Amino acid sequence: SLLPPDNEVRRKHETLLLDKLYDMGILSTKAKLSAVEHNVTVSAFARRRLPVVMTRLRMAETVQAATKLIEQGHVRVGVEEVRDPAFLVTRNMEDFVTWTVGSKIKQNIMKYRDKLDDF
Amino acid sequence: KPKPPAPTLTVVSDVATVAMEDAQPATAQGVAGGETSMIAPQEVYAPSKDTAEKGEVVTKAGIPIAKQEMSREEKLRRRRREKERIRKAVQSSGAYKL
Amino acid sequence: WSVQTGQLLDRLSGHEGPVSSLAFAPDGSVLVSGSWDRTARIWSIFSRTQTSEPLQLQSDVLDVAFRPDSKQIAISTLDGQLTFWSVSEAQQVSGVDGRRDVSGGRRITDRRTAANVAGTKNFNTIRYSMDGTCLLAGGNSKYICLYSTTTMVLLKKFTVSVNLSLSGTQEFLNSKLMTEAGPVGLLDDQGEASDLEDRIDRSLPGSKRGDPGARKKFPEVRVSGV
Amino acid sequence: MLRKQARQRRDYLYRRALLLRDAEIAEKRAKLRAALASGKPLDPKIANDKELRKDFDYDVSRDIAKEQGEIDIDDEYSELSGIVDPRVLVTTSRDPSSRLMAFSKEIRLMFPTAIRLNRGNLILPDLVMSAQRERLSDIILLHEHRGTPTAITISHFPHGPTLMASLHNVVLRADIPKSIKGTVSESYPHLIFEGFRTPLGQRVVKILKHLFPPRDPTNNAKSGNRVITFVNQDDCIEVRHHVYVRTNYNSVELSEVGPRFTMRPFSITMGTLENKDADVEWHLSQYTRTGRKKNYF
RNA sequence: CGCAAGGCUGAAAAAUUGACGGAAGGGCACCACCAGGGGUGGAGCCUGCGCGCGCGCUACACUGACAGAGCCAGCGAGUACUCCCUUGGCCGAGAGGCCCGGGUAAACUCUGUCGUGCUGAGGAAUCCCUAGUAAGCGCAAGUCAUCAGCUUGCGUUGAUUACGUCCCUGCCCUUUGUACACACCGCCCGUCGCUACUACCGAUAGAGGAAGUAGGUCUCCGUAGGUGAACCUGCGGAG
RNA sequence: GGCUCUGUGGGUGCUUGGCCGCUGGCCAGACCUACUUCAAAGCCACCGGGGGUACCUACCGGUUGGGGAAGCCCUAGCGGC
Repeated sequence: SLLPPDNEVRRKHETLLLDKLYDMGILSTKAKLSAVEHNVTVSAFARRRLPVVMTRLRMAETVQAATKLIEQGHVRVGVEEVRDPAFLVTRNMEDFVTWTVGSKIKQNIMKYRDKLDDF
Repeated sequence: KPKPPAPTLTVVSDVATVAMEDAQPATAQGVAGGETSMIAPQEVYAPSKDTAEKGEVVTKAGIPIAKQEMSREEKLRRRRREKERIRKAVQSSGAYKL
Repeated sequence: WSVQTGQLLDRLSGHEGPVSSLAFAPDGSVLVSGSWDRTARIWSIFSRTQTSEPLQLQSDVLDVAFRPDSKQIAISTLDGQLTFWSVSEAQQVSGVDGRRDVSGGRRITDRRTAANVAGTKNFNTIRYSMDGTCLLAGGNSKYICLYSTTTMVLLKKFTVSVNLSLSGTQEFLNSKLMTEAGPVGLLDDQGEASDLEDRIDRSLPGSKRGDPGARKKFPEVRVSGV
Repeated sequence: MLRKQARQRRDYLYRRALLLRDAEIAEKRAKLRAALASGKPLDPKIANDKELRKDFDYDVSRDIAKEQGEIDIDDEYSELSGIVDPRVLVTTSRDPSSRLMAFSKEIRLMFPTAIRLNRGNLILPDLVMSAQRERLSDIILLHEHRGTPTAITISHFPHGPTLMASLHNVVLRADIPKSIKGTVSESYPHLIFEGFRTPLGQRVVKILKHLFPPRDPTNNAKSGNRVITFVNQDDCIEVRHHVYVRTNYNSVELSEVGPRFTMRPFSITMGTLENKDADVEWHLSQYTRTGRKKNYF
């Protein structure tokens, strides 16, 4: 902000900062620097954490149950199992968080949907 | 997403590759390795129009040929090839009547 | 891309997920991609027709390797199984279910038994021998397996480290190291340091892949390449 | 992959709604910047908003960049505008006729980078699935009445808009003999658009000119020998496809090489071909009182 | 309200960057070759386009007819849907309502009965087509444009033959650029324009016509001066 | 006879003693309080962002009144600069 408004490096680093924060999912728009004024927030980081983002994705029911499930280790993010309940899930890894391989929670979901393939 | 690619230039010298190697009692290369001068002959000397002589031209082959010894037909053909690259990129009554 | 040109030749496509392992055939005719759409692709690029034959698998593909005499390929999935396919007639000719053979675990910060830890039961990387007769397979686990590609048996298993300062090197941790505040190799003991640069914790919360802070107390055992 | 398409479409719709609210605020912020430079007195409701001034000090620069045109608007085409060659497949309805298949071939040859696909027994969600699985930019569906085509459906992918239009006055390439016609040249065509002035007209101009690969801008004003013309009167966009030689610096000889349409659009939906429940952006309002008087585009 | 709003007039250039090619070498293409498949075109019906033309639809027999047995889908639910019009009679003061007459598949599989019998699969051309593709089959819907003379979905059964090459027909592009190592290549060719200069030709210093070229440190001593013991500078000698 | 729950011991890393004022002693302890020449070298030392600064504190530069380490000189003193 304190740079002059027609500055090239100001414009380039505004677009870089907004694109970085929108790719990490903290901001919901990438067209205002007042988003980084009063919308970037430790609560925005803490809701980009893993048990809250799988509460939102409805992998669990509540953030307490989600922290219990990812402490017991049913949740992988991508291809690697995640035991840390503070792993910050970015906007393009929210498409890859899912259950682990031999999960009893996955067997519970398939047994509910009556698609329990035992092979 | 990493970063936009911004141009960065690196100045290499004419020292051998055992000056880029790490510090150790002896080199890992043999005796043949260690004379490779880290810049190619194209960077030691490349014949071009900016480093040619005054009377001469250099061709696309890297050979000095002079404008005086060049014939008219080859001058016309070199002009045509350079032009092809450029294309790729009240009076008096007596004065009226007589 | 092309090496002698420098610019981008193509973006091949047909994968419904991120592509995890690539392998060009050692004669030079076939690219094979393997991706988390539970699929692999025999890409033929260098012919006049550019074609893609899919190999449908059971889980996410983790590794792809060729035989040196290029008629065979081994692809290692996320179930923990290796499948040996043929590249000429794209049929699976062989297979190893290798979860038990690589499952050696129980890190600190792991509330499962080492037999129930999923995640250290797969082969992240596989390489044929230079003979072409034995795979070697290693994942995020203590064991390296050395399989035979014809007789399909495990010839020899190795242990990478005896080092107990690493985290996942014994599958049965002892109950002497479990206090009433968690394990004894888990309490933050930075505050009992004489030097300030050792006492300062410049670590980021939830950073699995590297941070310059890097507490790195009791790192895991994983074979990331063979 | 499918979770990524759904997530990116939802993020796009949320960003568009936030852009609506931010435009409602930024119409007020552009009065404060113009009054600061010119000194004309402004409204008290604008000059006495502390949040507006406090955030204006950070958000000057994007308004200046939009005034200079240095940035581009959040759009489904602005992500890959002149970077990728848009690949596009043309398909028929389910059981095509021979003249519909030859017409599908003709409007495939209209685009230099298009491909044609045989429908046969191909369910339409799996058609959309295969398009997103092979990263196609556009699909175009054709509908015939009885050997004469009556509808196009131009759908942009991954989640872009459909334009459904009905065709009239179709004169096929496959009616004239091979002695008079010939193999159409496949060079990158120039495009001209005539009569689009509303923002809806610029919308249909965008979703029609992002079907063609981008022209090399070094010497495009004189090179290239093939033009495609979209000109609308009474909101029925009429399209010709010519090939030309410049027989002098003052004159040009045209030669009609492709099919002639006068397509009329009747539906522009912000959502792909599978979504029948996508939110429409415009539709041809027949059976209203002044829907025949009012001209859109 | 003021300007715009006064007719040497009477319809059908730029260029040191430009105009057009040729030869060689690449890339691609069911508008190309190659191997096959399928339409249309023969008879009848009809939308449409301008009597003609195609696009659909139907009939045309070994892939047969009759009678049985068994066994398979998917999309589809707005108190909403109905094929006519009539001979009679009922109850109808009258308008109507009644009654009785007349005009969740196809396919497939198995088992038997009969046996080619106006009971004949489309010429020249021309077009299209390479995997759940060609082709057969039914079921459903009718979505502000188009479509009942049909349209669009949806399932079912599911092949032959290419998947190579630029030889033919073409299309695009290289011969300038856009990156550097290895490695390889090695001044593509023609007809004119334009510009600069040079001289020529001939009518009245001049507009045209025609052409060509582009090497004494340290220490000491003897001196002479300086600000004097000393100390400094300069010189001449020895170590 | 069975399930469940609980307790103790061993194991879950390669085997060199219990304690102390530890080259020696003690496990029944013993003796109790001495001995002393000359305080100290400096630096660093993690509070989220923008902003206010009356008062307190930190740093820098000064002002009055006292204080005199040390440096310099000599008429030698209770000295002088």
